[PDB]
Amino acid sequence: MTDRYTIHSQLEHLQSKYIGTGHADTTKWEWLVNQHRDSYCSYMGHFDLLNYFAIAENESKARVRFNLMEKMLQPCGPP
Amino acid sequence: AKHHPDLIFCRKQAGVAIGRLCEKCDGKCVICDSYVRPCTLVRICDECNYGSYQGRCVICGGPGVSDAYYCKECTIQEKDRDGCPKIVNLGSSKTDLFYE
Amino acid sequence: CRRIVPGQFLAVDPKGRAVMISAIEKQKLVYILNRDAAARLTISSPLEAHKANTLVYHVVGVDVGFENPMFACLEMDYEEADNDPTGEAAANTQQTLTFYELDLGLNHVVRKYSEPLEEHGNFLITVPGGSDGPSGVLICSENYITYKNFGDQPDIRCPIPRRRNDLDDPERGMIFVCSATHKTKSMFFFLAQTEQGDIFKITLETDEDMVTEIRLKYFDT
Amino acid sequence: NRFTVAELKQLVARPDVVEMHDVTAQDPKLLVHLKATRNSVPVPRHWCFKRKYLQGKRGIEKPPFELPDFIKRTGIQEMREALQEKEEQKTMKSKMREKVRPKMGKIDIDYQKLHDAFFKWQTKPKLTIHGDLYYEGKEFETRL
Amino acid sequence: NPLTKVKLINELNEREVQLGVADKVSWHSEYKDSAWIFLGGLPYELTEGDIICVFSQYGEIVNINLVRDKKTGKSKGFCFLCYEDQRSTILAVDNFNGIKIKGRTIRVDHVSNYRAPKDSEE
Amino acid sequence: GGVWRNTEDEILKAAVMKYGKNQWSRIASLLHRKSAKQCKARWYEWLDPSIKKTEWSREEEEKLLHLAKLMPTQWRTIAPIIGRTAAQCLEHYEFLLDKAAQR
Amino acid sequence: SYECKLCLTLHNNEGSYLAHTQGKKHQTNLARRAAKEAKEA
Amino acid sequence: ECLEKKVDMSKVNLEVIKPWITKRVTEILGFEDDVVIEFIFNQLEVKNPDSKMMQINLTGFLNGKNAREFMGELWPLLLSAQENIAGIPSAFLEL
Amino acid sequence: RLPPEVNRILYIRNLPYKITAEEMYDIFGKYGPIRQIRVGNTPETRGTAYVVYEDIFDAKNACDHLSGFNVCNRYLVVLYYNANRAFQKMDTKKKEEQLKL
Amino acid sequence: PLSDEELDAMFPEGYKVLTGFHMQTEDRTMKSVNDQPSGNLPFLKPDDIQYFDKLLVDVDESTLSPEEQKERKIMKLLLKIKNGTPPMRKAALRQITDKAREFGAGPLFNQILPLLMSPTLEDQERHLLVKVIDRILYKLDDLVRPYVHKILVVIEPLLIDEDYYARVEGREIISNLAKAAGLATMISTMRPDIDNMDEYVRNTTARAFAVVASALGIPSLLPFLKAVCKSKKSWQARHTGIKIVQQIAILMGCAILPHLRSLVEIIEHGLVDEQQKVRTISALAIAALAEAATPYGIESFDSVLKPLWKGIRQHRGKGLAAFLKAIGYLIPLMDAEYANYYTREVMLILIREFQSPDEEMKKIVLKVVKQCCGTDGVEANYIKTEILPPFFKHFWQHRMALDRRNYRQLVDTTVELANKVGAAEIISRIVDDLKDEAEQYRKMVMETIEKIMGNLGAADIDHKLEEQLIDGILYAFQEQTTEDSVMLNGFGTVVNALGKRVKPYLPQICGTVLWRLNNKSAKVRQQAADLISRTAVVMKTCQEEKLMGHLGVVLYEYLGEEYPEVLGSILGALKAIVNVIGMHKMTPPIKDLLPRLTPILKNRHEKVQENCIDLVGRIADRGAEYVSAREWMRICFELLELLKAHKKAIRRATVNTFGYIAKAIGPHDVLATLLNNLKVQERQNRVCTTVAIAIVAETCSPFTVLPALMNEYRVPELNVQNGVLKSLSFLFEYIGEMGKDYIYAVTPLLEDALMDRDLVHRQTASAVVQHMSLGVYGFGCEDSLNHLLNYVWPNVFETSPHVIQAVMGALEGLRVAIGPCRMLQYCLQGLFHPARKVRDVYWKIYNSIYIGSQDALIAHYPRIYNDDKNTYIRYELDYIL
RNA sequence: UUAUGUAUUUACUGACCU
Ligand SMILES: [Zn+2]
Ligand SMILES: [Zn+2]
Ligand SMILES: [Zn+2]
Repeated sequence: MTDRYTIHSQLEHLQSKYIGTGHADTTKWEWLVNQHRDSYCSYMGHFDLLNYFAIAENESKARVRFNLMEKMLQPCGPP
Repeated sequence: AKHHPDLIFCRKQAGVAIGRLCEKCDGKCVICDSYVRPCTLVRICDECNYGSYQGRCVICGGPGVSDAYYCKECTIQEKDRDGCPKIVNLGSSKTDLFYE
Repeated sequence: CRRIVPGQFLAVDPKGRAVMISAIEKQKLVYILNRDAAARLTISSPLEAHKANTLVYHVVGVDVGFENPMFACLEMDYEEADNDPTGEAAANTQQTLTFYELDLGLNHVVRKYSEPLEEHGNFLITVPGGSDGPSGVLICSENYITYKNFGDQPDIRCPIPRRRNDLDDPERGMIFVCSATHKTKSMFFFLAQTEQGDIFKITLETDEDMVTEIRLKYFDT
Repeated sequence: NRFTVAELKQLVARPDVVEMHDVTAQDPKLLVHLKATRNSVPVPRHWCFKRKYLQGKRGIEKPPFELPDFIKRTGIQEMREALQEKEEQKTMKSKMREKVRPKMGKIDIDYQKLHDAFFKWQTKPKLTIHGDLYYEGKEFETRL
Repeated sequence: NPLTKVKLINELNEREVQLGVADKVSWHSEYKDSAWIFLGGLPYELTEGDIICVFSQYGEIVNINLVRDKKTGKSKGFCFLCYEDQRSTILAVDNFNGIKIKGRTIRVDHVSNYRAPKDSEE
Repeated sequence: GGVWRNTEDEILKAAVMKYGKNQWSRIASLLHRKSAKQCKARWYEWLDPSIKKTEWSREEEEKLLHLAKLMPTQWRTIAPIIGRTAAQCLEHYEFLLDKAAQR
Repeated sequence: SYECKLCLTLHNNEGSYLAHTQGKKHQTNLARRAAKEAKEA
Repeated sequence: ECLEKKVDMSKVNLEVIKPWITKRVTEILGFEDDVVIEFIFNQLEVKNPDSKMMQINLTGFLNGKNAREFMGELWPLLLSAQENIAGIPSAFLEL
Repeated sequence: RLPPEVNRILYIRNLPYKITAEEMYDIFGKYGPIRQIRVGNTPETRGTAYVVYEDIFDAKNACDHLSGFNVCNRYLVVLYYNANRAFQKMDTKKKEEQLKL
Repeated sequence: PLSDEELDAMFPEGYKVLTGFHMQTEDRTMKSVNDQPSGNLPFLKPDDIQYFDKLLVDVDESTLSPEEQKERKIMKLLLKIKNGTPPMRKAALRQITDKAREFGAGPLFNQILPLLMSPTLEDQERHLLVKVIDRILYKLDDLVRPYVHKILVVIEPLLIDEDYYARVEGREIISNLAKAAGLATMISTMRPDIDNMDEYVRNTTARAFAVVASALGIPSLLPFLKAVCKSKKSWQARHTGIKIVQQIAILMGCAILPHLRSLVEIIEHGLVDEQQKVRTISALAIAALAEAATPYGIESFDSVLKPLWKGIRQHRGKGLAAFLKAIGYLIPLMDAEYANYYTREVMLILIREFQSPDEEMKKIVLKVVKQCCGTDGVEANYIKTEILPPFFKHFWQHRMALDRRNYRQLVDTTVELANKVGAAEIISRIVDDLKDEAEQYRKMVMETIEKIMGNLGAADIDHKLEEQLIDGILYAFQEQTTEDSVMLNGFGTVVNALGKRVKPYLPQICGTVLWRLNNKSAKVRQQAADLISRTAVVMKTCQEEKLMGHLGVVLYEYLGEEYPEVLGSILGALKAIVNVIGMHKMTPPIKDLLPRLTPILKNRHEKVQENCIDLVGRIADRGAEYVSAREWMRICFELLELLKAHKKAIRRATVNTFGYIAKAIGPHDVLATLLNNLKVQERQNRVCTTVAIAIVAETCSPFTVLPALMNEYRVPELNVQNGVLKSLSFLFEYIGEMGKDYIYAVTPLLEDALMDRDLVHRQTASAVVQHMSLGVYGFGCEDSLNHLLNYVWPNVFETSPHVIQAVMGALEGLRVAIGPCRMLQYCLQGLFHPARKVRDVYWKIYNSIYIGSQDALIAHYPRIYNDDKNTYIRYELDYIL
C-alpha cells in the first residue's frame, strides 16, 4: 500500500528545471553535491583543467575522465 | 511581457521557425520589451508554429508583419538562449476590455 | 561549459542523416540533416531526448544501413543513488547501454533498448554495418572489450591483454583511450590503444550474419 | 536540538561573528563558516526590524542635491534658476501666450563648454569598496 | 448534424436580412426555374394529404412525392413538393423551415433538378 | 453624486476663510469635482460655523413637535424658527421622535 | 509633500495635512513634554 | 511498501487473471463497469508497471480502503504468478 | 407557450409576522390547489415564505396578478424560486415495474 | 408530480411546513421597509434578491453568528463584484483572493456556482464570475477535490460558446482545474458523464477530456482512452471516446505526434462498428489526427487505408463524407506513387459529388479539392477539362458566399486551383462577376482575385482580359455598401501586379477618383482618398509625376474637412504622395504645407492625429529648412498635448518628432519644454516626455541634455525627480556603449536617489543601474557599479512588486558587468540565514546567478571544510604542479 | 511610542490598454 504521498506537481510558477538551483530549504549536502557535479563537468569540459589534472598524476586523460566521471555519482558521500 | 505579470511564456525548445510581430507591436523586444538595439532573431517552437498559427504575432497573436528580435540587453544576458518566447495565455487584459 | 546544456558529447549517424549533441546530464538533442535541391545542407528543428537524473559517459552513432538512425550511449541513473543514505545503493548502480531510435516517420526520439552492464564501460566504438558488417557497438572497459549488439547477439567478452610481467600493477585495471576504426574495403578492423600505448588490432570475425567471437593482438606501441 | 551561543561560539574558529539568531538556524556551523568566510558581505541590518528599511527618514529635512563641480562650472544652474524664477512670476495668460509666440534663445549657452566639462574636466567621484553596504544612518555617522 | 442544416438555412436568411440583399440576388435567384422543394425530417405518421394540408398554405401542391419504401416500409422521411408558382417555394423555404410537427423539427430547401427517388439526406 | 469627503471639506473651510461669502465660483475653481452650487449647498448645509450640529435640547423639541403640526411638511419654513436650521436636522429630530413615540 | 513634525506623519496633498489636525492627540500629549518643561501647572 | 518488489509482465499471463479481477471489482463497487476493468487491462499492459500510480488511480474511483485492499490482493497474485514459470498464481494453480 | 419559466414554486417576500397559519392558506388556496408552504424560522426568514402548488396555471395566476398586492399592512413581492441544489441523493428505491401498466 | 421527500430534498433549511368607493387612508404604521440593503453597496436588480436576499436584513453580528457570516460576508463580496463600480470590483476581488484560503471552498463555491447557474446573467457578469473562480483556483490548490464536477457542469458550456474569449476562459480554467485537481480526481469525476443521455453534456465532457489531456499530457490518460473506446456495452461510450481523440488532435496540433501510433491503434477498432455514428466520428478523428501530423506518420496510418477505401467504394451518405475528408487529409502525407494512385481514383467520386445537395459535403469536397490538386499528379489539362467546369458550375453560387466557413473555404480552394492550372484560366472564369449586384459575392470574387494575383502574378493575363478586370474593380469599388478594406486592398494588389501595364488606365482611375471625392459628403470620400494612398505607388514607377502633381494640390485643400475620418484618409493619401515624390520637389510645397498641418494637429480624433504626426515626422527630419524655426518651437508645444493620446502609436511617433525637431533647432529650447512638462500628475504624459528627453539626448549627444537634466533633480517635486531618473533609465538604454563617458557624472545622482526614502525613487534608480550596467560592460567601469551595488543591495527586502522586480533586474544586469564572483560574494552568508524571509530572497538571487552563469561560479565558490561523514573539499583544484 | 486588523480617501508605479 501507500498513504497520502500523492504530490504530483502544482502551479508552474517559474519551472526551475535547471538542476542545481535550489530553494530556501536546501541543505548543505545538496548544494555541495551540486557544487561538486558542476565542478566535475567543468573539469572535463575545459580541455586545459583536464591537462592540469593529468600532469599532477601520471594518469592519461581517459583515465582522469573515467575517474571524474564515475565520481559524479555520489561525490560527497551518502546523505 | 514585463508589464502584465501574469503572462506566461511557452519556454519549449526553439526550432527553426522565425518569430513574427504584429503591426501594432513592431519594434518591441520580446523579453525586455523595448524598441532600441535589436540584435538577435526569434526562433519559436514547432507547436507554437503549426498550421493556423504561422506568421502570427509572438505577443499579440495578431497577424505578423515583421520579424521579431531580442535587444542587445537581452542578448548579452543570454535571455535568448532559454525557450521559445511565445506568450501563450491571454489573461485579464484584452479580455475584460473585450467585455467592455 | 555547463552541466545541463549539450555540447560535451557528439555522435553522428554514419550515413549522414542525423546528428546528436548531448550533455553529461539530463538532456540530449537530435538534429535531422537533409539536403535540398541546390545540393545544400539543411537542418531540422532539434528533436529532444530528455531523461532526468541521468549521466552520460559517451555517445556514438550506431550504423544501420538506411534504417531509422540509432544512437548508443552509456548512461547511469542516480536518483536512488542519492536518496539512500545507506551508501550501498550507490554501490550497485551499474551503467546501461541505451539505444535511441529516431522515428523519421514520426519525428521524435524513443528509448528503444536499455541493457545493463556488469562492469563500467568508458567509451564505445562504432561497428560498420548495413552491407559492410555486423552492425553494432563495441564497448571498451577496464580489463575488457565487449561486443553487445541487441536483439540476438550473445554478449561477447574479451579480457584485455596485459603485458607479460610488467611492473606497474599492485591492483590497477587497464582501459582503452583510442578507437581508430578502419575500413579497408575487404574487411574492417580497429586500432584500439590501451593507456600505456599498446595498440591492438581488433578484428571481428563473424560466421553468420550474427557475430561469433572477437579477437585481437598486439599491433605495435 | 538548538545548541546555544555558548557552545556554538566555543566550536567555531572565528567566534567573533556568531550572533543571537544563528543558533536558531537550520544548519549553524556552515552559517557561521560562511559568516566568517573571507570576502563576503553580510545580510543588511534591517532584516529583523519593523520599519520597512527607510520609513525612519520621516521628519529630517535634507538639502536638495549638490551638483558635481564640473557641471556647476558650466553656469547651467544659474541659467536654470534664473528662468525658473522668471517663470514663477508668469500668469496663465502669458504662459499660454508664450506657448504660441515663443521667445527663444533663453539659454543658448554653448556646446564647447559642455563638451569640455564632460570630457576635459571630468572628475572621478569618491567611490567605495564592495564591502561598504548601506544602512539607515550611515551618513550621519561621519564621525569616523 | 441532422438539424443543424435548419440552423444553416436560417442563418442564410438572417444574414441576408442583416446585410440587406435585394431580392434580385437574394439566393433564390439561383433556385429559379424550379417549383420543387425538399422537405426533411417528417414524422412517419404524415400521409400525403396531411402534408398537402400543412404546406398548401402558400399554394396547392401540384406534384407531391413521399419516399414510401419498396415493400417493408411505409415512409422514410423526406418529401418533394411542386407548387403552382416558384415564389410559393420561396415563401415555403423562408416560412416553413424549422417548424416542428408532433415533436420532430422539419426543414425545407429548394431542389433545382427533379424528383430524385432516393439521393437526399436521411 | 456629491459625496463630500473630508479633504474637500477642510479645503472649503480654508477657501471661505480666504475669499468670502457671495463668491463661490472663485472657490469652486480649486476643487476639481465641485461646482459653485454644490459649494453653497454644503457650506450652508453642513460647514457653517453657526450650525449647532449636535446637542438636541428639550425646549426646541417641544417647540417643533407642535411647530411641525402647524405647517405639516415644510421643513425649510420651520427650520429658521427652530434655529436647528439645517432643515434636515429638523427632519432627523422629527422622524427620531416619531420612532420613539411609537417603538 | 507635507509632514506633521510632532506626529512624524506624511501627507500627499494639502487637505491630507489640514484634516490631520483632529485625530491622534499628541497635540495634547505634549502636556507630558510640558510637564518635563515645567514640573507644575 | 509491499507494492515495491518489482514485476515484469512478460513473466505473467493476463487472460487468466482478468476474470478474477472482474469478479473482485464487481464485489467492490457492487455492479459492473468496463472502463475500470479495462483500466486493469491497460495499466497492466506495460511490461514493468507501477503499483503506486495504480493505487492512486484506483483510489480515485474506489474508496481508498477498497483501493488499499485491492492492491494488497492484486499485487501478491502478480508476484505468485511471476515466481512460477507457468505464470499462474496459487489461487488458480490449486483451483 | 412558456417552457423557460420555472413553476410549481413561488417565492414570497415582505410578508407580515402575524401570519399564524391561516392567511397563506387563504391567499394561496384562493387561486387553486396547494402542495404546501415553507415558513421561515430565522427572523430574516420569518416574514418570508415559499408556496408550492400542484398546478402551473395557478402559479401564473398568482405571479401575474399579485405583484405588489397590498395586504395586512405590508405589500409583498412575488417571484419564482430557483431549484438548484439538494442535500441527499436518494438511493436504494425499488420502484419496480410490478405490472401496473 | 412531486412527493414531499423530494420536496424537502429540494428546499433549504430555515423553513418550516405547516363604482368603487371613496373613503381615505390614514397615517400608516410607517410602511417604509428596506428593499435595497443597508449600505452603499450596489443596487440590486429584482432577479438578484434570491441570491443576495440575506443581505437585505442586518445581522448585527451576534446571536445569529457562528463563523458562518464570515462565510457569508462573501455574499457582500460577490454583490460588490457583480454589480459594483470598478474600485469596488477590484477592492472586493483582491479581498476575496487574499482570503480565499480563509473562506474555504465549501461556502465560496456553493454561493458562486448557483449564481452562474442563473438563467438571467450577462456576458460581462459571466466574465467577472469566471475571473473570480480562476483567481480562487490558484489559492485553493488541492481543495477543489469534491468540487470538480460542480465546477464543470457550470463551466463546460464555455467551450461550446460562441464568442472566442469565452472559449479561451473555459479552456484556461479547465486547464487550471486539471493541474490543480491532479489526474485521478478528473477520471473519477468525468467518467459518469460519458454514458449520460444528454448529447450536450456528452459532447462537452469529450471536449473537457481533451483540454485536461492537453494540460496533463496524453500518456497519463491514454490508458483511459484505450479503456473507454474499446468498451462495448453502449455505442455512446465509444462515440464519446473517439470524440475525445478528435478534440485532442484538433486542440494540440503537432504535439500529438510522438504519441500518434499508440493513439491511432485505438481508432481502427472503430470504422467497422455497427453504428454509423461511431464509424463517422472514427473517420473524423482520423481526419483530425492526419491534419495534425502533417506530413509525418504515414506508415502509422497504413492499417487505416483499407477500411477507408472499402468505405468510399461501398457507402453513400454522410459516412462517405467523413471518409472523404479523411482520405483528403491523408493523401498529402503519402509518397507520390500511392498519393497519385489514391488521387486519380478519388477524383471520380468528387465529380460524382459536385451534384450533391447537402452543404456539409459541399464543404468537405471543397476542402478535398484543395489538397488533391496540389501534389504532382493531376495534370493541368485534366483539371481544366473536367475538374473545374463543374466546380464553377456548382460551387460559385450566392449561398456559398454568405456562410463564412463556406465563404473562405471556396476562395482558398479557388486559389489552389489557380496555383495548379494557371492565372488567367480561373480569373477569366470569374472576372465577369465583379459586376454583380450582391455585395458579398463581389467581395468574394475580389478576395479570390487579390489572393491569386498576389500569389502568381499578372504576366499570364493578356490585353484582352486586363481591361475586363480594370473595369470590374472600378465598378466594384464604386458600388460598395460596407466599410471593408478588402476591395481597397484588391485594387492596390491588382495595380501593383499590373505595374507599368496600367498606363492607359490612370486617366480613367484618376478621373473616377477626382469625381468620386465629392459625393454628397457621403463617406465615400475616404474610399477615394484611401484609393489614392493605395495607388500612389504605381504612378511613380509608371513615369507619371504630372498627375501626381495634379492630385497633390487637390489633396492640399481637401484637408479642411469637418469629418475626421475623411480628413484622416486625406492625410494618409498625402503621406503616400510625400513618400512617392521627393519632399523638396512636390507641388503643394512644404513651405506652405506644414503650416496647414499645425492646426490639424489640434484635432483630438485618433486617426487624424496619427496620420498628421507621421507626416510631421517625415517633414521634421527631411524638410526642416522649410520653416521659421519659430514654427518648430510653436509645434513642440503642440506635441505635449499630442501625448495623452490613447493609441501608443501617436505617443511613440511624437517622441521621434521631438528628436527630429531637436536635431533641427538645437536641444536647449525643446528640452526646457520637455522639462516643464514633467509636472503634470499624469502618466502617459510624463513617461512619454521622459522618453522624449532620452531621444533628444541620444540624437544630439548628451552633454547637451545632461547638465539641465542633472539640474532638475534639485527641483523639490516628486514627479520631476522620478522623471529625471526615468529619463536617465531610457537614456542609458538608448545610448549603450556611450555610457563609458557619463557614468561618473550620474553616479553621485544615483547614490542620492538610492539613498532616498521614497521607494519609487529606488525602483527608477535601480532601472538606471541596470541599463548602465549593461551599457558599460567590458569597458573597465566595474568600480562605479560596485559602488552603486552597495546601495542597490539593501533594497532586496522590499515587497512592493515593481521595486522588487526592478532591483532584481538590476542585480541580474550587474551580474555580467562586475562579475559572478562579486555577486556570489554578496549572496553568501545569507543563503542559510535563520529567517525564511531573507533566505528565500537570497536563494532566488542565487538562482538567477546560477542559471545566469553556472560555469563562471566554479572558480568563485568558497572553501567548505570536511565534516564527519562527507568530503566537501574539491581536492582537484587544490593540488599543484 | 514603534504596531495590528480594517472602513477609507488621496497620491504613485508598469512606454499596461481600443
Ligand atoms: Zn529586450
Ligand atoms: Zn512555443
Ligand atoms: Zn503584438
